[PDB]
Amino acid sequence: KSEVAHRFKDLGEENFKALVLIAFAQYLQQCPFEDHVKLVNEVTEFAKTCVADESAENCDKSLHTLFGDKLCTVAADCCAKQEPERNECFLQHKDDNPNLPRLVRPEVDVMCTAFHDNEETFLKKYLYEIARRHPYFYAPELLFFAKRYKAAFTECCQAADKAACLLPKLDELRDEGKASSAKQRLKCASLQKFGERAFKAWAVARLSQRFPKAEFAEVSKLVTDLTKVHTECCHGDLLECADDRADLAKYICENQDSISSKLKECCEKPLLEKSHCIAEVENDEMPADLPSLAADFVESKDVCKNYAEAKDVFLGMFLYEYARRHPDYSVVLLLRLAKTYETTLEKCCAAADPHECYAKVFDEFKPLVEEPQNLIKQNCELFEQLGEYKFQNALLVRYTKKVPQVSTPTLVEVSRNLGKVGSKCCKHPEAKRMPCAEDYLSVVLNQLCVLHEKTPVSDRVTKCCTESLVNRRPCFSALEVDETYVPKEFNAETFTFHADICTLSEKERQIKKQTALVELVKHKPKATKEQLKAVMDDFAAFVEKCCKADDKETCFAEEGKKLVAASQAALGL
Amino acid sequence: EVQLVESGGGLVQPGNSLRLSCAASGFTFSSFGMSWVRQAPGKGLEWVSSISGSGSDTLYADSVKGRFTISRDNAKTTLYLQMNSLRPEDTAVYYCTIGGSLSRSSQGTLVTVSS
Repeated sequence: KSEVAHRFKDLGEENFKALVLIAFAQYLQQCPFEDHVKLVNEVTEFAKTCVADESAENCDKSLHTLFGDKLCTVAADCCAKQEPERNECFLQHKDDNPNLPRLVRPEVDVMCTAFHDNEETFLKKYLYEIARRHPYFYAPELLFFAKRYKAAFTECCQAADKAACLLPKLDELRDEGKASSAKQRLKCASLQKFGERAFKAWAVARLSQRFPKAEFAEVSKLVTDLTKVHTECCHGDLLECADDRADLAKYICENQDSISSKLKECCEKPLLEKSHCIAEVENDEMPADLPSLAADFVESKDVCKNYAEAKDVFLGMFLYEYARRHPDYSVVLLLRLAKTYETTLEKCCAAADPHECYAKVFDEFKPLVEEPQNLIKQNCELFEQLGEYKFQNALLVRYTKKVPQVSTPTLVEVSRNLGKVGSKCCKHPEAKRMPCAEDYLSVVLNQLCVLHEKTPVSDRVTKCCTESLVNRRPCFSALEVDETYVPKEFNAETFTFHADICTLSEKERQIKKQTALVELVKHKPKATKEQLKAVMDDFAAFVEKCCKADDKETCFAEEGKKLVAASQAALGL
Repeated sequence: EVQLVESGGGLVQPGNSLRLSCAASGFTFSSFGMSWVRQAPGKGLEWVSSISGSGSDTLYADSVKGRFTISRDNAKTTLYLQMNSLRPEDTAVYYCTIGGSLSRSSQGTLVTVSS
């Protein structure tokens, strides 16, 4: 009868209340904390009337009806529309890059005091600020981040040196939050732009790598249940997402013998810890001496009959069989092989002799496997030579030349994120490097696709982003220097810095230099790597020299003019 | 589920003709190459004929070349075998299969050619 009562009962007042706060923050990102807290309290007092009496008026209503009505008391176009169009309108208006105050943390003393004086308000502000900045944040994991954010303050505010305890933990959580957010953003883009089949294929590959001793039918069941969880979360159905996620963790832990040997310690833990643990669990050991796929998938004359019975189940079995054997392959690689196999059956199963045209399909896989292997090898060697910062600069120039229509702040941000692949993957042995590197790259290029989507100025970004989810990385890699781009005019201010540059962090100084490098390339897209290296070396040299001087403002002014002069000397006005 | 139903078999004299039908259900018939195979008593199975999904491409075993014609009606989701100048050696259960599968997945239809 009452859905609001059902969810309230299933999750309990605390997680119900946290999940409604997250929903409202993700839908109305510009709305004040105080206003959301009130809407949550009102809905929550209502839900309890529905728990106590299921036939109580408006307890029969859908969650979307109840939640949109409350949101609409404070909201715009979307409040004129009715369900289901209203919810769709809200989803459509989620802002990936909200124009919001850049959030600064006070002294540790201030923070610890606030935590003691107003614990509940302090933890609710955390949920609110994270959710409005990251409107696709996986709501159940955000409950876990909040739990760990609380443990950080509880421990570190007792400590002898608080700042020493607390700051490295807020930095780990902040960094892991951005990783969790980027990953969830890609799951939602898959569902919303490429459909449930795209996500199901991703899930079959990933779960098959993790749970290789699981039977295909077990893996299919988990894929069904996991697909339902992410469909609900990405559609703003947060109460049912968290509910259904808690149910999947329960199922998995009660069937460890059908799934994995690695779950025992995860399935001891409390609900939020357990769900997180299962999600990040290590790949099980492969069943020993699994046979070659050739017999049932390329040499059998029954391939098309088997395809005909159930296209998606047969392609599922192929993906499962391939993925469980290759923990050492990227999930996008496995999806590229299955998609190749599929296009091969679509052509070949219509032939008088299907076996003759599909017999060499495994030959088609060799170059598909080698291309990522050679990309990682090649970029890890550059990484080892250059180091992170200079590796980022190399990728900056590369991508500014591919897609020079893209905004400077977007090129700098995406290129810095691209360059972090080096540190996060190149240290791994070559049996872990491909999934580390290439699935991370898929997450970062999705960031490019979503930052560019609202005002899609680069046709080649749009093509690479829309043509094929699974081909995105190769598509970007293959992009040539854009010969059609008309160079932009150069503002002299690009190379004109001020004294306070000396007061910024190493990271901010690099971003200033990376910003200038992009503005150079956009002005002189034919400029050599050697010519750009000279200019950038002079830049570094000028900032070090000027930050040492007594008259810093003077030094920067003069050296700016020198650099512009030298620049124009080497590459032109 | 894929369903294949053969008919048109019979007991016939050498030099007579028979037309076999295969009613296919549960898949996009037109997307799939189709086959006839036969099982004679005391013999290995024998591939007879294959036809592309369009009906444009046609293959035959040497044992039936010049006598049998494979064809299909995509609209009626039906495969045909026109068997002329039948011979004692042609005696077998005939079954249609998808895409050159050799295994019988159907009731089939008995053709007996009696001297």
